Amino acid sequence: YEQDKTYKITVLHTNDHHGHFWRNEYGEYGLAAQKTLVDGIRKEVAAEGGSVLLLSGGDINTGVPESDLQDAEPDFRGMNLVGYDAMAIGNHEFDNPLTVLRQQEKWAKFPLLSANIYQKSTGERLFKPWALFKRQDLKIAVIGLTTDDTAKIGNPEYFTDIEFRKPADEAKLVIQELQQTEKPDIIIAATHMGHYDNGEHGSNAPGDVEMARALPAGSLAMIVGGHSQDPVCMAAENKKQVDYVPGTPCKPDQQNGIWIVQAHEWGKYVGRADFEFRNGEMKMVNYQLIPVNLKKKVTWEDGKSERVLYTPEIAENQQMISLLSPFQNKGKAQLEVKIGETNGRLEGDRDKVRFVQTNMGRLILAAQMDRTGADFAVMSGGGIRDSIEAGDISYKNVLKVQPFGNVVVYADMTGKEVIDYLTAVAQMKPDSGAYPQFANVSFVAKDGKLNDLKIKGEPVDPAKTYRMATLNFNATGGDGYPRLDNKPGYVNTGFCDAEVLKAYIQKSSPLDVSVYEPKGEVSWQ
Ligand SMILES: [Zn+2]
Ligand SMILES: [Zn+2]
Repeated sequence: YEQDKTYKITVLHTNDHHGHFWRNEYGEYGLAAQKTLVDGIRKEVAAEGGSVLLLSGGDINTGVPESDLQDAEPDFRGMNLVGYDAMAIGNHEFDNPLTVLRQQEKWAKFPLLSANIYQKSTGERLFKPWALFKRQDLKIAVIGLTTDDTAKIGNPEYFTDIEFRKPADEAKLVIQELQQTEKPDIIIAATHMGHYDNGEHGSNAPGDVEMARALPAGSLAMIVGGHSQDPVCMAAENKKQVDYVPGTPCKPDQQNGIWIVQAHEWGKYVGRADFEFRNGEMKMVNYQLIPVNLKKKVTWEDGKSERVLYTPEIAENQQMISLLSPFQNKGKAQLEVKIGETNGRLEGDRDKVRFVQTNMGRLILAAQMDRTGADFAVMSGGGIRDSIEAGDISYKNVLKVQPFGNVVVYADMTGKEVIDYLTAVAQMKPDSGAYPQFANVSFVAKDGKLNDLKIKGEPVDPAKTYRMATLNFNATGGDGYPRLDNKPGYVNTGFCDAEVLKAYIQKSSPLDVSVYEPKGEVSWQ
């Protein structure tokens, strides 16, 4: 670079896109509006003599039925048009076989990076560790890192000869390699690890904060995050804002001279970090999260509702609409499949699933027990994302109930472990995502103790073995649930939640909702 010259570099970033190539039903986000917003920033920055780098934190896959059944092709092709420069591989990039991810690398005109994923038998990386970019006369290196929880979280069949090494140890080696060979002026890490307040990861694998602390001071200009699905806006030192408002200022986190940013999810925001480079120094001038046609739900006293833009409308780029429309129609044609029927509504509403036992909880858990041969089951009410109306059931309806690509697991445990496990789970309160939905369990919860506890209408025998079904999420500590993944009787089946529910509905159709009707088997006080 030129000695003493001040350079302008804008880093644009998104993460956890999760199939949101199209605007939602309220006209929010979508890649068409993202394209207009990004095009306008490129033009403004170019007129100032600056540079733009557009990065993704990964998890493009899974989350919208139209996208899922097309293996995120519209998302990857849309990202080429927005003009993404690099992407970190996320854990949801492993929801599909490795061959599908290879085809996503063919569709993407930008590299999909991960330095820490290795073939066990050969000791070779499966992906490119980093990519290099020339911006003005500056050399910028982008490193990709994936959470080492991936194999633990996903389908085990996909990881037999694959290992996810500790991303922080891998980042140290990659930084040192780059400093010794390519000598970039700027190093950025695009990651899919998550942001945890003060590095308090809990049951999750260590994330961004912990990694930034372990690295040499300021060795990375920034960590472009993802995974945790949070707008990284600090309320105080080592504390992110709870319930961040779109359009408000966003103070990103800084740990050991390294900025840590995240742009929430679903293309809702484009994060913008404006930096100035001079003589090796990188200084952040401004940081913002730009809403992408986000709308506030406004409810009048007469009960009438409307959705209103927080900021002025971003027009949808027509070239993006022409690219995406055929995939939106193809996605719909693929979703036009009747998988079964129900004689009644299956209650999946938030104000029900997080408060009381519902027939949708019983249906999902019946599907999970049937696939695993389980005696009983439990799941977080927060894992039930929609209802199924009376009548015909489409694959789309099933995907809306279970949209996250969770995996079905089971654990064989003693009656004593069953007693201890259900006692801790019964402590989860209503009005929370952690509120438990049970199947084949009955008790009267009183003073943190379970009375008349039964499995399949029978008292729990401590010596007896019982199989419980749940999701990978809960089994690994999700929502503060007791860990099952470290128990000897644990088995991760690899089966997706939506596929298990779909197939069970198919073979049990027509559903008689009376069979799934909760009758106060579990109660508190
Ligand atoms: Zn993730
Ligand atoms: Zn995610």
